Amino acid sequence: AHVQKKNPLKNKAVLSRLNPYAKAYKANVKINSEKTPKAAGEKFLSVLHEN
Amino acid sequence: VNIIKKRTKPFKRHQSDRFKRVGESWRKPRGIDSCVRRRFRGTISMPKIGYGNNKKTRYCMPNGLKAFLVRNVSDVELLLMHNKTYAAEIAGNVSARKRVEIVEKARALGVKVTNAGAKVRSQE
Amino acid sequence: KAHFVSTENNEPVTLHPVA
Amino acid sequence: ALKEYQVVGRKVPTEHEPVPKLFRMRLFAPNESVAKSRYWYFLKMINKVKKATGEIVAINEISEPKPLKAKVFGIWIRYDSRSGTHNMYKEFRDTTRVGAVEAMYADMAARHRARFRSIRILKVVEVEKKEDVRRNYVKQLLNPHLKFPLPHRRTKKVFAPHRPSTFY
Amino acid sequence: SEFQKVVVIDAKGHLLGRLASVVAKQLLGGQKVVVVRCEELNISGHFFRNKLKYLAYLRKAFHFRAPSRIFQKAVRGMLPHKTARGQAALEHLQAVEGIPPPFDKQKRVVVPAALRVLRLKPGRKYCTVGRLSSEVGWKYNDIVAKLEERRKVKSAAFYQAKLAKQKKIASAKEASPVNQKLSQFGY
Amino acid sequence: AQGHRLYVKAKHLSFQRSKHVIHPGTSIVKIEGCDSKEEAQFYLGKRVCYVYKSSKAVRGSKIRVIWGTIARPHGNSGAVRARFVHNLPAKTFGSSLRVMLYPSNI
Amino acid sequence: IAKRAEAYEAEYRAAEREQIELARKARAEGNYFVPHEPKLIFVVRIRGIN
RNA sequence: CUGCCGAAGUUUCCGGAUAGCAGAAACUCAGAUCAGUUUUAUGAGUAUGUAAAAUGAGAGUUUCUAGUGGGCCAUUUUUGGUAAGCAGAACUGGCGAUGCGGGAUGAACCGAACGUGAGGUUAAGGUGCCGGAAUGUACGCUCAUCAGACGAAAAGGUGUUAGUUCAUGAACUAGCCCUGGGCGCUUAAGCGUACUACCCAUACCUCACCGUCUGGGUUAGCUUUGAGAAGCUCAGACGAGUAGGCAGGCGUGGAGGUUUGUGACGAAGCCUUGGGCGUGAGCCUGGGUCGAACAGCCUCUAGU
RNA sequence: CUCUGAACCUGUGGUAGGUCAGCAUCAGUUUUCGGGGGCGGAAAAAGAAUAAGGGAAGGUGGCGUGUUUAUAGCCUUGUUGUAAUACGUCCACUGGGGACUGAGGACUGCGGCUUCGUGCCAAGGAUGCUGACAUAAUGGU
Repeated sequence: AHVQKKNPLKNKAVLSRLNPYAKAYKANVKINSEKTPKAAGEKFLSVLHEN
Repeated sequence: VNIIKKRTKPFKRHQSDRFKRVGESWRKPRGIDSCVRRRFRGTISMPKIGYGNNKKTRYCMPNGLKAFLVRNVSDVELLLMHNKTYAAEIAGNVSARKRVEIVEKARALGVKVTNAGAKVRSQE
Repeated sequence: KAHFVSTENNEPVTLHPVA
Repeated sequence: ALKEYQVVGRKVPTEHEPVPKLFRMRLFAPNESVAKSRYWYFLKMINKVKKATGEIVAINEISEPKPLKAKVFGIWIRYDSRSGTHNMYKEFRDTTRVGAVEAMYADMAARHRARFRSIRILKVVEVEKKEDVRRNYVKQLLNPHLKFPLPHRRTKKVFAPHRPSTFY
Repeated sequence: SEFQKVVVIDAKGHLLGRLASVVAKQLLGGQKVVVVRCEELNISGHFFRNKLKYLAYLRKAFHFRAPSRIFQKAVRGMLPHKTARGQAALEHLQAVEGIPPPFDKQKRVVVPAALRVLRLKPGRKYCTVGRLSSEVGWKYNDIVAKLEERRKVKSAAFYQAKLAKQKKIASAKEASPVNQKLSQFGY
Repeated sequence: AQGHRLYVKAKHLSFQRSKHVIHPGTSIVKIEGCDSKEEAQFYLGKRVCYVYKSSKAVRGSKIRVIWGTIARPHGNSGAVRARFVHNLPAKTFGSSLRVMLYPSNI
Repeated sequence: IAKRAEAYEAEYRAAEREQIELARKARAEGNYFVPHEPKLIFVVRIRGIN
C-alpha cells in the first residue's frame, strides 16, 4: 500500500480522494461592485499626511 | 529487473602497483596516518557495503542467468526446472569426452552452457 | 484579543530622534 | 527598494496608566518587520519605552501624493560613527520621498562608509521655495535654462565590425 | 555571437587588459585570432606609471619590448599555459605591429568591451603601448610610424575606388522600378 | 553550396565543473546566436552532435558521430548543458558541435 | 468530511472578511485596530548540526 | 575480509581504589516519569532559586565489564600586569577518533559533518581571463610616478569630496589619495550601499539500490502455489570512526563422512591485453604450457 | 474408434528475440515561459478630467524690470462619471517547452465517471505504436 506518493496539488485524482469537497469549491467569488464606499475619514487622512 | 552493476572496476590494494611484492588483492589499510584509510580526495576507493548489488540481480551473468557449476550429466539434468534462471558451466577438469555428453544433454533440456565450445572440434 | 484604541483626547504625537 | 511606513505605538495599559499616549513616527524600511523594529529602537532610546511593555497600534505604508512632480527634499540625519555623534543635513532633488532617502543612504554609505542601523533620520521636509534651497547644486537644477549634453552615454555580439559612433 | 576561422582585430584604441581577456577567452573557445596594430594599444595610467612598472620588470627572464610581445605576454598570463590546452590556444594568436600585407586587405573588427572611448572616463591620462615601448628598447617606432601612411594612402585610394564603383549600383538601385514595387517587405 | 546546414553551429566549451572538480557527464555548449538564457529555451531538448573523422574506414565510411541532447541553460549568457550518449572527450574543448532543429516544436 | 470541509472554509472566509471590515471601520471612523497576536508559528532550521 | 557498536582523553582521595564515559545480563514499567530547554509567579539576593505549565522523549534502575587517568588551537569572562607586548586562573567549545565546499596554497577561519548512484536546489564563497558563473543594473569616493583589492602613522598636504557650526568667509566633521594567487584592472576587474540574475559541497529535497536496526504479517501449510518457519513477506528510520567490543564470512595443510565426484580423450601447478561472479577476502572459466593425481559439500583438527 | 502438434507432402496459412534508436499517451520528481480571475491598500497614490485661487525656473503679453492667462500654461484646492494601473495576496483557474526516473508485478484498497455495468479512468510505481542488425549493432579489456 502506497508504493508511490502522489501530490494532491498536481494529481487531481488523489485530491478528490483526500478532499471530498474540491468538487464544489468556487474560489473566485465576486463580492465587490461599482458602489465601493471608500472609507478613509479626514481625521485619518490628516494624521497620515502629517509632517 | 535488468542487471545493474554499481561498479565494474575492481578494488586494487593501495601501493600494489608501486611494489611487485605487494599483491593487488584488497587489504584494508591500518595506518592511521595513511590518506587512503582517512578517505581523502583523489585517493583510491574502498570496499563499502553501499557498493553491494541488487539482491534480485546478484550473481547474475550479463544475459540474466546464474552460472551453475556442472561436472557430469547428473548435474545438467538438475536444471530441468531452472533453465530460464541458470546456465550450466562445465568444470575445467572435466575431460573432453564428458564435455561432449554434457553438451548434448544440455541441448535437449534447453539449458544454456557458458563454455560449450571448449576442448572440442566440429565436423559437419 | 482584538481591541480598539480610541483617538479621542489621545491624538498621536509625532516623534523625532534626539539630535 | 525602501518603503515609507507610519507607525503608531503605545505601551500596554496598566493600573497606573488606564489610557497611554500614542506615539507616531514616519520611518523608512524595506518591509514592515524592519519598520516595527526600528520604531521600537527609536522609542527605547528617545522615550525609554520598552518593547515588552509596548505594542504597535497601527502601521501604514505611505505613497508619494505627487510622484510626477519634481521636488527638493531636505533630510536631517544623525550619524553614528567612530566618534558616534554627528548632525548632518542634505538636500536631494527627486520625485518621491523614498528616492531621496535611498539617495541619502547611498551617498553616506559611499562617502562616509556608514550602515543602515547607525543612520537615523530626524526629519524629512520638502523645500517648496527656491530661496529656501541652500546647496548650490540644487540651485543650479532650479535655474531657468537647464542645458547640458547627455552624460555617461557609453553607447553579447563581440567583435563589432565598425568603430562606434558614441556621439550624436 | 558568431565565430570565423580567423578574426583580425585592429587594436587601435583598445585597452591592453580588456582586449587580452577577450582574446584569451576566444583562443580557448577554439578560434584563430590575429591582432594587428598592436603598437596602438592603450593602458590606463600616466606615462610614468607603467614606466616604473616596466622598469621594475626589467629589474627581474627574457625582457621583450616589442608591442606585440607585450600583448602576447598579457594574453599568455590569462591562459593555462602549463597544460597542453593552454599551449595549443596560445599558438592560435598572431600579434604584430602594424598591418602586414596579408592582413591589410582583410576586414578588421574591434572589441567594444575593450575600446578606450567606451571604458575610460574622459579626461583620464593614458599610455600608448607603442610610445611606451619606444623608450624602453624598441627601435622600430619611426619606420612603422612612417609606413602606416603608405598603407593608409593605398587603403584610402581603395575605398574611394570602391565608393565610386558602388555609386553606380546605388544609382541603378532606385533606377530599377522593382526596387520600390516590392519594397513593402522592408528591403 | 548554401543550400544545406539545417543545423546551428555550436562550440564545446568545457564540462560542468567547480573550481577543482570536473563532471564529464554533462557538457557546457555555446550555441552561436543564442546570447541569453531566455533564448536558450528554444534549443532545449534539441539533438546535438559531435562529428569527427577517424583513420579506419569502418562501416565503409570515414566519419563518426556522438549524439546528445540539450538539457538546460547554463549561466546568463546563453550557454547550455548537454548530455551526450558517450561523454565528450576532453580533447574536444573548443571543437564544433551541430545543433539540429528537431525535435521541433515550431 | 464534505460538510466539515465546507464549514471550515466558510469559517476562514468569514474570519478574513471580519478582519478587513473591522479594520475598514476603524480606519474610517478614526481609532486604530489591533488584530490578535499570532498563535501559530512555522519554524525552519537554517543552521547545520556543526 | 566485510558488517555493527563505540569511548575516555578527568572530578575525588591517591602506583591504585574510584567515579564517570561505552556495552552485556536480571528486572519493572506508560493510570510514569525524565530533560547542557523555556516557563508562571513569589522566595531570597536584570540575574539566582523554588514548587507546579509549555515542548520533546516512554523511563527508572541493580549487578559486572573492556578502554582512557594528556595536551593543542584558542575564544570569552578575567587577575597581575609591564617601557609595551605578556603572563596567571576559571570558563567556553573545537581538533584530538572527521573526510567534504570555500579560504590563491594552508592542521585548526567561514560553511558543512560521510553507504553506492541519478536528477534538482542551495551554504560559505564567488561570476574580466586563468575558473564553473552578469565585461549585470542603480547611486557615490579615488587616479595613487610605491593606488586599492590584504610603527617610520604623529603630522604634512598651493590633495580633495560631501556636509555641520559660526557666519563675507572662517573653522569643524566624516571618508577617499599621496609623503611620512597570477595576468591585468581605473566613471574598475578597487572600495561603500541597494537590487535582481547566475555558479556548486559528501550539505538539503525526490527516486533507485546496499546493509544495519526497529516494528508488523505469515500453518486444519486454501491451486497464488511465496513452509530451507533457519523460509517467505510488509513498513519506517538510519549509515564518520582511533582504542576497545560484537557478529558473519573468505582462504590453507591434514582427518571422519559424502558427491553411485573430476582425471592420460590430461589431475595438480604455472602463464595469459580471454570471459564472468562477489562490496570484499576470494571464486568459476577459455586458451597456452604441462604430465599424475585432485576437488565441492557436512563435521573434526592445526606448525593455518 | 481415440491418441501420438508423431514422419513427409501439403500451406507461401497465422504468430514470430536480444541489443540500440524515435515518437505518443501516462505516473513520480523538477525546471522554465504565458494567459486569465477574485481579494486587499488612502476600497492604492497618480493621472485623464470639473473647477476656484496663487506664485514664478515670468511663459505670453505689457514696460532685462515688474506681471497673473493674455496669443503658453504651472502649482495648490475642493472637485467631473467613475476608474485604471502598479504592488501584495489567493484560485481545489488554465495553456505550453525541457530534463531525470519507470521501483513493483494476478486479484484486492481509496476514489472519480457511470441508470447499473465480468463497464470505463490519469484512482495502492510504463505502457502503447514503430524503425535499424548477425559477415552488425552494443559494450568490455
